[PDB]
Amino acid sequence: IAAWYLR
Amino acid sequence: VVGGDECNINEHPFLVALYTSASSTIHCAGALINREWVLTAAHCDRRNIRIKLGMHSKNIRNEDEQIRVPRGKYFCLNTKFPNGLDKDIMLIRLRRPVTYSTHIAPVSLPSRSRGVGSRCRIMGWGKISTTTYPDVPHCTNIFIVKHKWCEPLYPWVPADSRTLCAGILKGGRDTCHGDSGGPLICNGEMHGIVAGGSEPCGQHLKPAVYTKVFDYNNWIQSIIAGNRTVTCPP
Ligand SMILES: *[C@@H]1O[C@H](CO)[C@@H](O[C@@H]2O[C@H](CO)[C@@H](O[C@@H]3O[C@H](CO)[C@@H](O)[C@H](O)[C@@H]3O)[C@H](O)[C@H]2NC(C)=O)[C@H](O)[C@H]1NC(C)=O
Ligand SMILES: OC[C@H]1O[C@@H](O)[C@H](O)[C@@H](O)[C@@H]1O
Ligand SMILES: OC[C@H]1O[C@H](O)[C@H](O)[C@@H](O)[C@@H]1O
Ligand SMILES: [Zn+2]
Ligand SMILES: [Zn+2]
Ligand SMILES: [Zn+2]
Repeated sequence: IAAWYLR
Repeated sequence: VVGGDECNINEHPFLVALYTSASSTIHCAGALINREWVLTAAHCDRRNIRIKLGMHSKNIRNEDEQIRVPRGKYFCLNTKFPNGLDKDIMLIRLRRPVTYSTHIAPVSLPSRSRGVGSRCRIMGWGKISTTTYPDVPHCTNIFIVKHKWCEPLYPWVPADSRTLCAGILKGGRDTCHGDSGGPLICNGEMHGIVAGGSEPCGQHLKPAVYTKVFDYNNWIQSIIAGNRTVTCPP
């Protein structure tokens, strides 16, 4: 999971 | 939420804000699904989580605004990823139930599956621009779109993922940082839980990912019922 994905 | 406007103060009674005892920053949202249960995303969990119910403005309190802490937290037992974020969902049992009131009311789980083309509403206290977090929740409408739009953007979200791909293909409207855990409302029901999306938010052809609630309907109802061995859909 990319670091910029989770909101 | 980017590309939207302030939500109507009375249209989101099921919307809850998650923060912690250490900060007033709202890091996620959630949805009240009955008097003592909140549905949100697993990655919104914090060791000292605090939940505000019946709130609109972060600074101006509603007469019936309430604060609660968990008495229990529940996650999917069976997940593909060790951190369980392939099934980004969690149930929080409130230490004390709330009384339904003007600004506090439950939202219904999905009565049937909704797919491509359905118009839905997103809402949260997440970023409203690359530089600003709001004090009041913002709302806008988006559409569930073909999962294919999401697959290439998020390799970790397979075509077999129990998720909904949603947004505005044109760009401009999308959830954003701090909106995770909140509800994707379609036809008055909570069909999704905000999970994640692209960076920056609101780009052309970059819809976001929402956990598909309908699939977890039995798991959710069994946990609430008191079952503690039930498992999430495979
Ligand atoms: C919590 O929820 C789980 C899952 O719904 C409950 O376990 C499940 O219970 C059913 C009914 O007892 C099991 O099905 C039964 O299987 C037998 C054959 O093994 C069959 O003869 C019966 O007609 C029925 O189909 C099901 O396999 C079982 N699931 C598993 C893997 O455990 C559990 O009982 C609930 N806990 C509570 C509230 O007691
Ligand atoms: O932002 C959510 C909440 O954070 C708390 O730390 C503040 O004291 C509250 O006034 C606020 O509603
Ligand atoms: O206010 C909630 C409603 O917002 C918009 O009208 C959506 O299109 C609809 O699906 C949703 O139920
Ligand atoms: Zn605004
Ligand atoms: Zn009101
Ligand atoms: Zn961003």
